[PDB]
Amino acid sequence: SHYTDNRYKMMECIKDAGRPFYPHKFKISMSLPAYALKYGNVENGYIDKDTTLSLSGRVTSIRSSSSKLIFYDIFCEEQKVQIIANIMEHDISTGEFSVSHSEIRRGDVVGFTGFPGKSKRGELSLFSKSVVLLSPCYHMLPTAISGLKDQEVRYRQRYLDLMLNEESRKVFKLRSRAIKYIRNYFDRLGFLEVETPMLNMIYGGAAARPFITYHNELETQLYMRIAPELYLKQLIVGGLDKVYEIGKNFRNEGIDLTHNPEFTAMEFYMAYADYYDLMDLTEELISGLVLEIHGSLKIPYHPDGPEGKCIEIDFTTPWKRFSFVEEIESGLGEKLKRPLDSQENIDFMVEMCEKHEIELPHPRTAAKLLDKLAGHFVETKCTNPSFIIDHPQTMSPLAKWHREKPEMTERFELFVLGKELCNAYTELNEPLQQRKFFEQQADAKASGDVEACPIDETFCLALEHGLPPTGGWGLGIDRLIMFLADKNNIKEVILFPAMRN
Amino acid sequence: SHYTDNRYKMMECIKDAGRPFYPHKFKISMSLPAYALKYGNVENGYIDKDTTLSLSGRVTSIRSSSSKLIFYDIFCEEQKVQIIANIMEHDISTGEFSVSHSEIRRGDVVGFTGFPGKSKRGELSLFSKSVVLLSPCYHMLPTAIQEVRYRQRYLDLMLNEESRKVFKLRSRAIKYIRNYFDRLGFLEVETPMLNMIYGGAAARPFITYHNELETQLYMRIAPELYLKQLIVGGLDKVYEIGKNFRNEGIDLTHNPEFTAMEFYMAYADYYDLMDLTEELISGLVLEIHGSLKIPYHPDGPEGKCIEIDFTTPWKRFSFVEEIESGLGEKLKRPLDSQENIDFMVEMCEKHEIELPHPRTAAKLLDKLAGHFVETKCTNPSFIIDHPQTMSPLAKWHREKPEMTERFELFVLGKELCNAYTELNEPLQQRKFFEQQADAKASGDVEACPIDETFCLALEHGLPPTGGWGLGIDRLIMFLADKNNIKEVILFPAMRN
Ligand SMILES: O=C(NCC1(O)CCC(F)(F)CC1)c1cc(=O)c2cc(F)ccc2o1
Ligand SMILES: O=C(NCC1(O)CCC(F)(F)CC1)c1cc(=O)c2cc(F)ccc2o1
Ligand SMILES: N[C@@H](CCCC[NH3+])C(=O)O
Ligand SMILES: N[C@@H](CCCC[NH3+])C(=O)O
Repeated sequence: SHYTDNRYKMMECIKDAGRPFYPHKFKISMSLPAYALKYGNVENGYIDKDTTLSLSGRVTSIRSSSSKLIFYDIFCEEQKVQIIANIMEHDISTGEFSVSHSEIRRGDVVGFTGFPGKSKRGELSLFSKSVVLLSPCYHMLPTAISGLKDQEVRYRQRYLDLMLNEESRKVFKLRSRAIKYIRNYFDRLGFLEVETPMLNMIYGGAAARPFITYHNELETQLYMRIAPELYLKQLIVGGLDKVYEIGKNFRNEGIDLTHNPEFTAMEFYMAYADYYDLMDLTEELISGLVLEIHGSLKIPYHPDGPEGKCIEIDFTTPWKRFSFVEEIESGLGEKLKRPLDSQENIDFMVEMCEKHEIELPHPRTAAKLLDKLAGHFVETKCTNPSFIIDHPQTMSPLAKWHREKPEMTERFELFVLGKELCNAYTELNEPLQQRKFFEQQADAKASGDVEACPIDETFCLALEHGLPPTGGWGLGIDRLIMFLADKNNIKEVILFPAMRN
Repeated sequence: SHYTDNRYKMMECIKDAGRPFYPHKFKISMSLPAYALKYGNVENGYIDKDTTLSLSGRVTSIRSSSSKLIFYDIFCEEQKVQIIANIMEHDISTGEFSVSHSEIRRGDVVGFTGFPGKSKRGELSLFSKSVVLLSPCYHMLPTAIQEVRYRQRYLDLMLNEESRKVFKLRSRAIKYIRNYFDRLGFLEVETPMLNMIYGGAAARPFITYHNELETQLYMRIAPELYLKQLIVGGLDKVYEIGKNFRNEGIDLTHNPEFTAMEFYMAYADYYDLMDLTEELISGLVLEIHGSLKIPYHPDGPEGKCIEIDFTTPWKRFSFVEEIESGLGEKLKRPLDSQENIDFMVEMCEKHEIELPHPRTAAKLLDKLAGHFVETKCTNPSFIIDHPQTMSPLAKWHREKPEMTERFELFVLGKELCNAYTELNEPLQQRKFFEQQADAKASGDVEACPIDETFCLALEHGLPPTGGWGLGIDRLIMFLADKNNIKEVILFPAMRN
């Protein structure tokens, strides 16, 4: 790339020649979309010589047809406009025609002034009098993502993706639309949006390993939040009744097609709801959003590339329920031992994992073993949206005991195409039990479970002030957008995803 | 505490007796606000014995008037409702009347079922048949209620309507702000809070580590360098509202995480951004207050009240000229010369201004502005045209040598906004980044390392662009009339 070097030299040339060098302000008359709305339907060959307008965008094409005529395409805000620059119309106060145009390259951000209309062949055009180089491009660009060095370039240099690929631009617009729809749903129910800390003295609220940091003046270690749950529940103690939060969680684990170290989640807590109420809301909210985007409840998905097969995901309600333990037992052809957290059941579940070639967790806690078994036997049955329900207490330290089922909790997870989208429960509000499950979590952490959380006394003290019967819920926004926008890699739906070295 | 131990014992006794112990679901008939709207203007003494309703809230008052009659107030969703519990209405299949009510204490979350109406004295009431303890309070509550309010925010919310108001106002303000930019065609985005290289402001970062990637990371101090990459990418009008993390001081206007809004607008300059700032903020003030002139208590609610006037046009102060007016003498040129650095140290010594460390031209300029210029900004006031040497991402001023197209907005001497015509020329940008890396190497912990990924993005052509940041928490402080940032953040950082 002599190209980059030579462009730096061209620019120092222009600068030293007293020619326009990175002008501070270019005043457009209207956006390119506005220009196409206003003039896109004029007759072929129409020109309005009584109207002078200024436009700007990035140059996608330059073709000099003759010594007297240059055609540009400029692109901005999803619209292309042709610029026809005829030597006879050039404003010599800006420089000589050939000098002015010799400064421009494909990729440059440029301004033009001229008369509006359409060429004889029917192309929406600006018949220019002047051209201004606003911000040059110092690299030779490809014309499509196909011409990049790797397809990793799309994620390491997202601005290239965005310049070249309409599909990538549509994803981020759909993401905003979906989030707006969600905020509207809850705002109409009378919820209050809140923000709770992302720096925590004690991390909690999920099965996740945290990022650790330190505040120098406070002389204290802090964790990045894994989830907002413990703070949100304190707002229900506080009487706020209906709260939600949409923001980042930080989880220090692996990166793959469905995991980024920071990701966006929504949580809500609703006083007087139970998990049955929450299943119903989940179904209403998500089917409404699918409808809003797709116009029916049966939507396409390409689980391999858009070069692979298309399947259909059916969101018609109500959705299938699978009971966690029973579905495991059906996959095994035999019962788990009771109690589920006894050493007898631990041993059995290790034996089952070996028998079914399921990779063992570390450490081999009852909860982690159950999770591996569910992963293999239950989550794999979840093609259409399906609730896995009634998780064991031993894996659910903040979920309230099941009103009917010994050793289980009033919990669900939503899975779509084998991927977890939501997690929700009737909230545990009984402090003695809450403390005991926190102690069991602390014991698991001490034994090497990097996903187990420490005891949070601040939270136990809050429960002692009385948490009303409450239902809470979380949704992974990024994974939702993967299904709505038909993407199979979370890197498609996050602007600047985490990338290896 | 005996009260807490005893309450645990009571709850075990209840459990062992087979009486209601943390019921899973209580189905209300309607909310307390709906109940008050439906029945609140009935005739005194009215009762409808044909309608049975279930209501719930937190008990704020218990008055056992007689052996036969107990009065409660419950509170839920900002509405109080009286419950009148008469032994002659009690459903004995829930327990004997004295047993059922003996389980209840001030602070408990409870449900009642009964008949709707109004007492003779004209109190909106439920005439109850039953009571269900849903979630007991194990602590004796104060009747009304700073350290506890921030460490146990649920107590503040439970007892103090003024705290609930602040958080509702916060949400309303941020909705207003979203609406403003959405109507202009902006796209809301999210950029990384975990950064290989921190940048986009002058701040000490938080440091962390990603174990699988085996890499140290920084928490973002600002989203700016990623957001500008989106303008290179063609997204034209982007905003982000989210947390920044700065490993610095904690005081009345600083919390280690805070909410900032940034936006980037292709084709704008800083003049456009001042006009937008005026329009946005004066319009929000008017929406909330009904006037452009609003109260503020700078020393808290025990002190004096002043008036902040948001009427436009807002005052502009030029950075260097206002320092020079304060000094009664000119700074030396160039502003980043050792001569000027040494002169600014003399001026700090003379005017009793605490010296920065290290004694860089930028830090000394900042100290002088803080003393002479920020202190003149009562009403919203733009400090404009900051020197380049303190503004490494701001584009050179089109007229004024050594300066940039930058502003800060100050209100009551506190920074609310920072904005500029963006530097889009990569040779100068690299030079200024080198100067920052040199500053860091000499001891400036607020200087950022060079980010080659950003320099490469600038080489692809950043359109002329204007960018801007607003401190949301400090805005709420003004709009809500609080002089401590801990009042506008639900769970502010507290000393250990
Ligand atoms: O969306 C995700 N999961 C679904 C939830 O568990 C998310 C939280 C909840 F919203 F509260 C309930 C549903 C998800 C996305 C990630 O990129 C990710 C990265 C990790 F390092 C660890 C877990 C991750 O999980
Ligand atoms: O609102 C604040 N400052 C105003 C701004 O600089 C904020 C960023 C901007 F919005 F982009 C432009 C305006 C503010 C609030 C804090 O709690 C805080 C804490 C610290 F540790 C360090 C700086 C802090 O700054
Ligand atoms: N904190 C949960 C989501 C809410 C669960 C119900 N309280 C998670 O991160 O999975
Ligand atoms: N990143 C700046 C605000 C935006 C300035 C204009 N690009 C700050 O943290 O102060």
